[PDB]
Amino acid sequence: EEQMRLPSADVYRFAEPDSEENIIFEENMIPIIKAGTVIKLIERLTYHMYADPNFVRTFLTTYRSFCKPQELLSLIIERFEIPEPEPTEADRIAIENGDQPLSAELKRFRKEYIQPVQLRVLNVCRHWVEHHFYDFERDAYLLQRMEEFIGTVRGKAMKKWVESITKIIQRKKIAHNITFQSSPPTVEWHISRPGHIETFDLLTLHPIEIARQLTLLESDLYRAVQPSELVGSVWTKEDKEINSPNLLKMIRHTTNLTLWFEKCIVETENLEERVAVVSRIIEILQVFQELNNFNGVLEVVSAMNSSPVYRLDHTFEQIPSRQKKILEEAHELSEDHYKKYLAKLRSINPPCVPFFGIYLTNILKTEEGNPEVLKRHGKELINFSKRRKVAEITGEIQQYQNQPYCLRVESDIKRFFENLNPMGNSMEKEFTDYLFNKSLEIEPRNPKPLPRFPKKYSYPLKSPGVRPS
Ligand SMILES: COc1cc2nc(C)nc(N[C@H](C)c3cc(N)cc(C(F)(F)F)c3)c2cc1O[C@H]1CCOC1
Repeated sequence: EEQMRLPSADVYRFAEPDSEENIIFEENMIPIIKAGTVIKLIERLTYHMYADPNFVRTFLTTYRSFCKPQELLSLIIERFEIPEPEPTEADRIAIENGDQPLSAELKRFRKEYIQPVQLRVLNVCRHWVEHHFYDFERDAYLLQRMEEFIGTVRGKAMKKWVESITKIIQRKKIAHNITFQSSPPTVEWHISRPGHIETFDLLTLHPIEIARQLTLLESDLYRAVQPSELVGSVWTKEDKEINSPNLLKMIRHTTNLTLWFEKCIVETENLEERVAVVSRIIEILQVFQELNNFNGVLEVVSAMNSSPVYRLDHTFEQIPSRQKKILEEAHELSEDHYKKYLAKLRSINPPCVPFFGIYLTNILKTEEGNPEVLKRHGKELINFSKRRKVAEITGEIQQYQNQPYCLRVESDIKRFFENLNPMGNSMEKEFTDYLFNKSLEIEPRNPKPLPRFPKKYSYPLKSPGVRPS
């Protein structure tokens, strides 16, 4: 007798029937949700007929783009507190008479509807604290509410779920063990002597160590980005937003490093010195490549491709062809929508730092022109399919967040790279305009004579090379 009698929607909001006004499924693609109201999404999230692990994962990764953590907690609590449908007139008559009605439909509602749903709400809670504990770290009150809620749950079966959720919450509160599979190589130094932080610069630190420390820094920044940080947040990447601290830190780093390489190049007006700077940056790229740090490789490429750097024909004329080949092949990684890059990424062995920029590009492509909502019969439905497509892209990022580099952190170098601010107080566009004008100054366009500039560095320009000592 499949369909059951449910409480009315005036006492239980999840009891409203499915219609085109509140839920749409995909066809020619378990029914896959294309769109729906938040109420309908939450109902299907904790659906009585079957388990939906894929929808639970996707919803919990993407829900902040259409619903607040606090609102979500209210809705699942609401979903949990199921009223019983009022007795039928026939059942109520048996009660008048002092009799006990069979209550077949009531027993069945408890069994096939109340228990599967309450259980699925608890599974959602468990998945929530395990994979998205950061929601609770950012909002202490959210965690108070969750703890208070699970503490009111009664029943033996259910109490195993409450125990699991409690266990997780404790493990997450307690929680950085670092495991070297092999013995890390000796830290490399060049002109700047260890601890002499005031002299730290592009040419004074060892090319090898710059590349190792930037790889460690970028590996940590990449590993700290949660999938959910990339959902409904792509056009405000640079803004300090509560759902995206690690996304912001990663992008800031990439921007600062790329603009720093550029600055180091165009602010070195002496040709011989500028050639040494460019050559050193290609050396850092070589070491990035041997470290499988594709994020670093592509940061060097973006810098070498920027309008201020790309036009420096006299600088690049003095670069060894072996170095030019390296940079030329590094550019080819990005051609045909990163075709060669994806081939290398998928063929190399870990520790690696995947190029992060590509995920932002693809998420932007997926979200561009993709409606936030669908409108049916004047009502609004959340476009869940848009959220699902972003989640498929973010799922890829996770697979390369599990191997530590066998490399020793150098605290002073690390701090130097963490504190890079090439822009000063300038905005990016204006700074790049300034860099472009500096490019014109150091290498005037054809009619104009090539001026010769004073040296700004008094230390050897010769590189120690990319081979360990
Ligand atoms: C059709 O566009 C492009 C084709 C390119 N093809 C290749 C083989 N490499 C490129 N760049 C590498 C990173 C490079 C840069 C510099 N500065 C010097 C070298 C070299 F080693 F050769 F000297 C190599 C290219 C950049 C392109 O376009 C960019 C610049 C304008 O806007 C977008």
